[PDB]
Amino acid sequence: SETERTLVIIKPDAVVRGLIGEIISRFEKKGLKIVGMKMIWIDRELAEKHYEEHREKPFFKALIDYITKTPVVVMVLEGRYAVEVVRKMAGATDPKDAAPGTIRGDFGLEVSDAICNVIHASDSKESAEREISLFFKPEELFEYPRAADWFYKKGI
Amino acid sequence: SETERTLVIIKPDAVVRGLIGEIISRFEKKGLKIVGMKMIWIDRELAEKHYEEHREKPFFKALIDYITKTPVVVMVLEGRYAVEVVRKMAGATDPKDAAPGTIRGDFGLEVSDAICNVIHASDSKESAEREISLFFKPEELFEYPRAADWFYKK
Amino acid sequence: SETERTLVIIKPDAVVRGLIGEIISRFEKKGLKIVGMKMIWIDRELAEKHYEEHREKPFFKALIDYITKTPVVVMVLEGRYAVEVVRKMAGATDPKDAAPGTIRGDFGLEVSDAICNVIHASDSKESAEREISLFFKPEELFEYPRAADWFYKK
Amino acid sequence: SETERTLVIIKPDAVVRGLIGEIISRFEKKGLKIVGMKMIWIDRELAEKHYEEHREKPFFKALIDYITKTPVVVMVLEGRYAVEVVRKMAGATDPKDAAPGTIRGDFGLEVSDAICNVIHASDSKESAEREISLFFKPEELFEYPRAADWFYKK
Amino acid sequence: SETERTLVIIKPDAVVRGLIGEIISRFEKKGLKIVGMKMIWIDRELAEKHYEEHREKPFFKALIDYITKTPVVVMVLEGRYAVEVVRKMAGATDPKDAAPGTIRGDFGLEVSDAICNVIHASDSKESAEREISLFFKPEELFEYPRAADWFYKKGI
Amino acid sequence: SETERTLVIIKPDAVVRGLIGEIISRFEKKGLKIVGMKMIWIDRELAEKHYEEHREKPFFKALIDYITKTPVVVMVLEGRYAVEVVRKMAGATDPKDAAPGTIRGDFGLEVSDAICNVIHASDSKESAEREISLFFKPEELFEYPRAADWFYKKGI
Ligand SMILES: Nc1ncnc2c1ncn2[C@@H]1O[C@H](COP(=O)(O)OP(=O)(O)O)[C@@H](O)[C@H]1O
Ligand SMILES: Nc1ncnc2c1ncn2[C@@H]1O[C@H](COP(=O)(O)OP(=O)(O)O)[C@@H](O)[C@H]1O
Ligand SMILES: Nc1ncnc2c1ncn2[C@@H]1O[C@H](COP(=O)(O)OP(=O)(O)O)[C@@H](O)[C@H]1O
Ligand SMILES: [Cl-]
Ligand SMILES: [Cl-]
Ligand SMILES: [Cl-]
Ligand SMILES: [Cl-]
Ligand SMILES: [Cl-]
Ligand SMILES: [Cl-]
Ligand SMILES: [Cl-]
Ligand SMILES: [Cl-]
Ligand SMILES: [Cl-]
Ligand SMILES: [Cl-]
Ligand SMILES: [Cl-]
Ligand SMILES: [Cl-]
Ligand SMILES: [Mg+2]
Ligand SMILES: [Mg+2]
Ligand SMILES: [Mg+2]
Repeated sequence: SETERTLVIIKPDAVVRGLIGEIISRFEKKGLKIVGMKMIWIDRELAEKHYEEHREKPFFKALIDYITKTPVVVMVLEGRYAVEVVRKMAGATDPKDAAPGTIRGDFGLEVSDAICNVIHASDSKESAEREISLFFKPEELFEYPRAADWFYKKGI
Repeated sequence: SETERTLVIIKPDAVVRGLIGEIISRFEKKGLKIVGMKMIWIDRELAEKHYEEHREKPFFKALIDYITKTPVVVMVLEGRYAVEVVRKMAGATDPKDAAPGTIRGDFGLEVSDAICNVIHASDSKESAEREISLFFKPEELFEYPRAADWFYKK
Repeated sequence: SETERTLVIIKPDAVVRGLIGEIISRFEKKGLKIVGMKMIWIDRELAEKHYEEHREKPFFKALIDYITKTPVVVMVLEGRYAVEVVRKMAGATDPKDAAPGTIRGDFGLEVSDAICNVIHASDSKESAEREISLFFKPEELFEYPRAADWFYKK
Repeated sequence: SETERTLVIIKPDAVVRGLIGEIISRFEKKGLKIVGMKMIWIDRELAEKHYEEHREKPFFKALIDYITKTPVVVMVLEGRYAVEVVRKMAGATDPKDAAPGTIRGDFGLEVSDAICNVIHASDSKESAEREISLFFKPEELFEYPRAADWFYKK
Repeated sequence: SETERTLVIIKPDAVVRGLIGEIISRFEKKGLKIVGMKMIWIDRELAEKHYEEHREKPFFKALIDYITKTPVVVMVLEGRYAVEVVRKMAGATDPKDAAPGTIRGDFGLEVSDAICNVIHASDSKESAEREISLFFKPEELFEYPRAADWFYKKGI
Repeated sequence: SETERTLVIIKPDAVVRGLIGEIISRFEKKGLKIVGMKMIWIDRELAEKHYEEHREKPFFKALIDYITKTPVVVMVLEGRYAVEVVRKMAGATDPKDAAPGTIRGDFGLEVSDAICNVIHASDSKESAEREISLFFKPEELFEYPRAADWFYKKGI
């Protein structure tokens, strides 16, 4: 199955700037399905867990202050090769490097002690699975049809 | 006290058509704050609690089927006179009657045995209170600053 | 029978300014279905047939010149109460009078010897029938499903 | 003489929130012409001249603080009945009262000790004249063709 | 003359999803001129003719079912180097590979038995001429000025 | 300081086509700050000064006629690495080559005797300084906070 799920976090800079809907519309427009979503306020413990791979890096602390600065919207996107697709849609990590057309390329630039880059997107299928489990319980993820789902069915 | 909170439900028809982001952006652009939000799939019991006032109407059952058809996004919006403002933004109950510019006016039209109208909005501060308590726990509602909040203070 | 068809003409002024896509998207977003559509250049004879009701008005000639000025896009839209809905979406005949949110309200203003107002919309089911027969053959009108058609059925 | 000019001020609240381009595009899309425009920071003396009619109102001081809070974009728009049209596009003075579709309706809501409403628009041809003379010299206003100007001539 | 014409087909997935206007707006915004356009329902015979170059390929049949699934909107775009430009605007054949900013990059992803990719765009000047002739008669293509045409005239 | 200022000129083709607001919105959306802006009608003398580096090139004259054809909107953009960022946002000099997503990629294509390309963007920090000084007096450039400025402050 080419169908997979990735985790997206609309970071504090996007929420504060009122970019939630515009970010969501890009995924819906692409044809990606939102199977799970909710606004939460990430606490230090969960933040460090999500970014446990950066535990031993200089910028770590700035990154924690950042993702926990205000509530965020975490969501699970479902679709064909969603992980690489959503990663492509996100753009380069540093928004100034992200190309015009991507989420970071159009909405990101300014930074604090952390490289504020609009959203988070699972980098691999493996990370996707770990991160989705860290923010969502099975009961929060749903299976339902989007309008055009019928159109793509593999013949008879 | 002009700042109030209202409960909005992005109904199954909007979720299916991929209109969640567009509806949300209208509120963010208005200056309204999202203090709570989550995708959930409402069951008949909860749906009937939310729509209690319509239990004696002919269209009740079709309304419950409709609101429970697929997942929805329930959210709480905060801002100056949020309740009447969101209701103003929503438009007439029957999409064909909603004026261009409103959410129901621009996105709604087609119906089933229920009058599909994109979103739900609390009709009073009292109703919003009741509706928010049905879908959220205080721990799911947040107090934080939006970018321009400082511009209006003092 | 709430499903009806209406004839819309994206007038020369909209075609020239590159507003075809924006006008079409408003209908698609409303939930209306495009069952027919083609770019054509109307000649005086056909233009006068379409505008028969105005043959005795002072602005008739300028209206024919206007509608035949450049190519236009004629199209048929299908949906619940399509006729009154599209008319609602269009707005007042004179763009300066059309409310913000409507197509004439947002895109129209400037005029010539004719009141240039972006698009034309049938004013009744009877008129739509007549107007569609003027521009299309049954073979140019289609019956097919739009993505969310299933959501409203049964 | 239907072509007129009106003075619009994109107020501090719109400049701060990054709404300058969106407000301008609404006018360009309507068919209105920008014949003058510049970002400036109004001082109390000039602000009070612009708002002379309100010197005896309770909210005067807060209005001057507001309009002089940060830089603004003052601009002159030209077009058929520009004054009433822009006022129509702006919407009710109090954003909560402005209808969806209007600039104040879509972008305004929150207030301070002043009713923050995104933009200012001359209320008459006479007022526009006065207001334009306050912010521009004839050398800052231009006469040039917009892309579709030819479509409406002759 | 740098001015040329290419054929664009807003495939069934775009029509069904209500993306006709948004696709048209991108070309109009670019400055391209629509000289011909119409909604038709492509029959097997015409579809196989249009895609006669893929006649001897595996995916052929899936492609035919696809382009003939529902009505489509065929249109002729005119403008400076329109063929390469419109091809660039379209994005990579498989939507998941198309870059954010292109038509396939923003609107395409999911596939059926066919690689559903929003629109069709002539790949060469030669193909453009053959395809335009296959869908449009000379009487359906017009010559008229767009608003800003006067602005680009080559001095006196 | 990563913070810098670049000069942008919304050329005559953009003004005539009513693209001023859409071009401005892209920079505001990116997070760039407009510290100076005004509509002017560039005279030959100032135009040749701005493009003094192309004085000894063939296309020079066409370029002058172009930028002075109608009023333009000149503005000063402020933000982190604004010069390279705005240059990236602009796209390739010839609009047909600019990628979908950039300003020239989405709005530019047709040309006159000059390669009409929507806007001008300082190519270097050095050019930025010379050009900004050529169109703006210190009194026309302001320092004020944008809504989200507080969010990016470097911790305590
Ligand atoms: N007459 C009706 N027939 C079928 N469904 C209806 C009817 N009236 C309302 N509905 C549905 O029930 C919902 C709630 O009804 P009501 O509260 O009266 O409208 P509103 O959502 O504007 O407050 C409506 O939004 C619509 O989804
Ligand atoms: N008084 C007028 N002077 C010039 N042109 C007019 C006038 N009234 C209407 N028109 C033009 O004739 C068209 C058809 O007229 P009418 O059917 O009355 O308006 P509508 O298009 O809203 O149904 C109008 O859309 C406009 O293009
Ligand atoms: N009652 C009020 N209290 C505070 N501020 C107000 C009040 N009324 C108006 N204002 C502010 O003063 C501005 C000018 O007032 P007025 O001219 O009456 O409204 P308008 O801008 O719609 O012409 C309003 O746009 C708003 O910014
Ligand atoms: Cl990138
Ligand atoms: Cl869908
Ligand atoms: Cl309404
Ligand atoms: Cl804000
Ligand atoms: Cl109206
Ligand atoms: Cl649909
Ligand atoms: Cl209003
Ligand atoms: Cl124009
Ligand atoms: Cl690509
Ligand atoms: Cl044009
Ligand atoms: Cl580029
Ligand atoms: Cl900001
Ligand atoms: Mg109710
Ligand atoms: Mg009529
Ligand atoms: Mg006033």
